[PDB]
Amino acid sequence: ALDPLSETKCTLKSFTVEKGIYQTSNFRVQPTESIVRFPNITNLCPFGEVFNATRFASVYAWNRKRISNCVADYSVLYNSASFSTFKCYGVSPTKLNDLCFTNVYADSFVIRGDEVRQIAPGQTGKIADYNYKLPDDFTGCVIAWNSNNLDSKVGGNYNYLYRLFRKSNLKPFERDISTEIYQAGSTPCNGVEGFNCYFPLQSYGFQPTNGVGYQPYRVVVLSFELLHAPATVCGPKKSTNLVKNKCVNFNFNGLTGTGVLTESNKKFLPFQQFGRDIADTTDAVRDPQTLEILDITPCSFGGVSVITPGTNTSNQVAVLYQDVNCTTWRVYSTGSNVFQTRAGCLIGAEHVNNSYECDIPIGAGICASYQQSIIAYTMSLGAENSVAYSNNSIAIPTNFTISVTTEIL
Amino acid sequence: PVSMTKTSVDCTMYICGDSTECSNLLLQYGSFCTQLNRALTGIAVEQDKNTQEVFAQVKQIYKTPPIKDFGGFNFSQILPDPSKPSKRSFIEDLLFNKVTLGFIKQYGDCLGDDLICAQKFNGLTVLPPLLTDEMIAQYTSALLAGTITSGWTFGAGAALQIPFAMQMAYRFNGIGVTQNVLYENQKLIANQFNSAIGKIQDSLSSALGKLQDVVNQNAQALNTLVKQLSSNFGAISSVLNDILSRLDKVEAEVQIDRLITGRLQSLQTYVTQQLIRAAEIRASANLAATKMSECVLGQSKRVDFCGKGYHLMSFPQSAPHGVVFLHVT
Amino acid sequence: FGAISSVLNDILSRLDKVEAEVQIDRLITGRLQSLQTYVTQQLIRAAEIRASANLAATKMSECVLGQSKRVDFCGKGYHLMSFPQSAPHGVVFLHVTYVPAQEKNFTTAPAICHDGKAHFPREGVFVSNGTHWFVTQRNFYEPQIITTDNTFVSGNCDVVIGIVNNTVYD
Amino acid sequence: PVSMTKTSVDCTMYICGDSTECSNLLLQYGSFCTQLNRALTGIAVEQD
Ligand SMILES: CCCCC/C=C\C/C=C\CCCCCCCC(=O)O
Ligand SMILES: *[C@@H]1O[C@H](CO)[C@@H](O)[C@H](O)[C@H]1NC(C)=O
Ligand SMILES: *[C@@H]1O[C@H](CO)[C@@H](O)[C@H](O)[C@H]1NC(C)=O
Ligand SMILES: *[C@@H]1O[C@H](CO)[C@@H](O)[C@H](O)[C@H]1NC(C)=O
Ligand SMILES: *[C@@H]1O[C@H](CO)[C@@H](O)[C@H](O)[C@H]1NC(C)=O
Repeated sequence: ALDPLSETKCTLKSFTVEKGIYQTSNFRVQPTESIVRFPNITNLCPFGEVFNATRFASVYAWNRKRISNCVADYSVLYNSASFSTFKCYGVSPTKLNDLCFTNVYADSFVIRGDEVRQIAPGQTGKIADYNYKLPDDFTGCVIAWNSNNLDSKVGGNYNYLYRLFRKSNLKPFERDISTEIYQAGSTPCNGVEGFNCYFPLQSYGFQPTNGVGYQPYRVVVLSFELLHAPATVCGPKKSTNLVKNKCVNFNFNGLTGTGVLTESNKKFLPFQQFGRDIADTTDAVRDPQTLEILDITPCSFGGVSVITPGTNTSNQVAVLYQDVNCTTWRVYSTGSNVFQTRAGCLIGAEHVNNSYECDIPIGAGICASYQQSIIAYTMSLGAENSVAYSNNSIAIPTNFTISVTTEIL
Repeated sequence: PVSMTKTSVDCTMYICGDSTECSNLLLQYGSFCTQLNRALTGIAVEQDKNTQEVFAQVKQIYKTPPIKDFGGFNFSQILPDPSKPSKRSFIEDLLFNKVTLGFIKQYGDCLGDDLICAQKFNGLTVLPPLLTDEMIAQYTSALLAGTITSGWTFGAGAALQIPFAMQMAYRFNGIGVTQNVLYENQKLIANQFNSAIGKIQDSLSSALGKLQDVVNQNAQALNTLVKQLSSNFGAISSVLNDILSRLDKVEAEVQIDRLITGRLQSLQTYVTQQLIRAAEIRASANLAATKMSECVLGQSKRVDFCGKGYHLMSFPQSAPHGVVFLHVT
Repeated sequence: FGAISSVLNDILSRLDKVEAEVQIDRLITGRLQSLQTYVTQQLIRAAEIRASANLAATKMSECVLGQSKRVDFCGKGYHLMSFPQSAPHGVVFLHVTYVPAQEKNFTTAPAICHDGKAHFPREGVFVSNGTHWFVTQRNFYEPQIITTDNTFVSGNCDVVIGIVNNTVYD
Repeated sequence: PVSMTKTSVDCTMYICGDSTECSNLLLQYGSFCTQLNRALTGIAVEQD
């Protein structure tokens, strides 16, 4: 990465380079600064009303709650809360601080310890078949912690119920709160419980002297989406100003990238935050503070080529920028010689008004050579002869030559 | 057809974009990009050799005379007119304006906003040819003037002038007809020739299909390459920045490797098909050079090679990415 | 190819049967791909070589075992003969050709009128040094005397453009 | 020889059979089947 010649020598894997012209990587431009744009929010999320509550719900009638317009700084849980199980599925935990979440729902219930392994996408069992089921395409997090000091009573607490004896298996995020008599045999239950007709709900005991597997556990399931919509709920990152017409690193509501930001003529419907192109890349974005549409454009663009007379004679080179009209910015350096061919700006070569044959082709009728300096010139097709052609004159030979040539195949 | 389009690919910009993680992950493979570009470079070098082998037979640039005292034959529609910047012919112009479509495209123009900008923003480059259209036209005019002032002599040494009707007499003798026929029906023969050239012009002022097929094929290939970037290849997303924004270093490497593999495969397929097409183009160009040497610089006795009928002469004209032969029989 | 190592023995020395199969499969896939690419490019090159060899055989049959009238096929000029020589992975043809060297200018006419009849050469051209008229062959100045054996008559002298008056002999 | 045999391929029936899961999983790739069949169609047209 010192110069284009060294780029070439690394490409070929040799310290020596032969006469010619070589294509190199394209013209790159590196970002100057970094931009972050999140919404304007002040409230902190209700971590206490959710985690530090008074009574939870039963797994058969599990509770669900919406969360919106809040900052998700969870380090406030470190002083009080100690979780036994925490698992996130469509996201890594080391990234929860630099994202913004879209449709956040919290589900809450109480179960027995040995059943906690059942809160997962597959995991058949009593809890997953009849009480609570997660989908296969789940994006969110599961959290569980012991509560034997609150939900346990000496004589036994009998206020937490689970459903046994269902006819079929539940579907994802479905709830059944029916109290009907379950027919095990073929006898036709007339709404009474005899010997094959069961009440389908049962209770836990939850005594404090029980074993760690028969002790109560409080469970919270958080569900959300990422990077397709306004994303009201956000993290604790701090925002900056807007910078335009400059290559920057940016984070827009959790979406990171690199490029130049400009003003656009597009118009988004209120249920839109991002815009994609044919290749599914993000080309437009709405600002979460000003609400104006910005276009995104890359920074690296344009081909580059190197012209070399050979390292056994010189280390002088010329450089050709194919998409520049220097008559003068996007270049690795300026100098004393600039030509502006039809194949790009040529830097490092002297232009002469003569015409020779082609030694090193460049293009559009331009060739190069080494004289000592490097010269560029329009090449020659040959000489002029101007046959005579009178209407009564003829030329005829008076001698001959025997020629011998070679052809190799 | 005589030539196709030259192309180069920056593989890092196509596969990884402006991401440094993908860039460092891609160094493992490494050799395959160098391989691909070696192949494409070979193709590009072969194209100019094709053009040169067809159009640059003679190295004396013969100028045409200002009298035009031929035996009633009129080559005004095939010879140049010193009036346009394209110092070329009537029929050559008609051909030029019948095929759609190297040059410069600045960043300021593509900034914000076609298909070419999208190609360029992903490392797909089209290179200009070495010989310009003006040079090819010069070559063609030199060949015409040689044929018209000297006959089949400028192809075996130095040009020896001879009157035109005296040359048509030789070319008649060559098909099995005496000279008296020519010298006795000269006027009729010249009028027939002129009306036939006029019919050619009138039918072209209203079939160039293969020269168009070539262009269309190339464009299709490059745009297919661009569109194949919306594929996931068995991964959670097709965008690297989503992956990198919701996943860490260890969990993201899996998906990034999947994407790398797939996009490498795509480029490989592109290069393979280009290799297979360049061979067709090479065969056609070799045939065209054989035809320029045997049908223009001489007189052929092969059947249905230089036309349909008993061959008398031929004239060349240039066309975008090819050549048009006018056979007189 | 997206694996912890490129050496199978490292993998097999630090990983078991179940955890090593993943990485070994990755390596297998990649190396198979490499071989495929090699074979494909060889297939594409063999075709070029075949075309060149067919051309060389055509040239040995048409330029060595005979005499060609095709232009710029067996050399540059008017073909006389050819000789083959062998070379590593190929053949070298030595083409022997005829070239005209020294040109001189003359005056022409398509026919000649003697007694109200037009005469044509039947093997050459009529030329004049300025006073006398000779008949000649085209690729070598060897002038002769215009007679009735090296000419043939066709019609009268009223239709030929460029005809000339002179004397034909016997 | 003057001609060879013409062929067509339905890629879904080869890769996925009569399975709907594989069918829906295969929509991601998508372009490559169209590409293959374009090529084979060219061959078949060239034979005649
Ligand atoms: C007597 C054994 C017969 C086994 C028959 C063969 C295969 C059946 C396989 C597994 C059945 C046992 C599952 C036990 C777990 C119950 C579900 C749960 O509570 O998590
Ligand atoms: C949660 O409530 C407990 C019970 O009093 C208390 O000890 C703890 O400080 C609370 N956590 C918070 C949010 O401070
Ligand atoms: C660059 O811009 C100049 C305007 O001064 C224009 O005349 C020239 O044609 C452009 N260069 C090319 C070859 O595109
Ligand atoms: C050639 O044709 C054009 C137009 O028909 C015109 O120059 C003229 O008729 C011809 N040239 C002559 C007669 O000198
Ligand atoms: C034939 O005549 C032309 C016209 O003057 C002359 O220039 C040319 O040299 C002559 N050719 C030879 C072989 O002398």
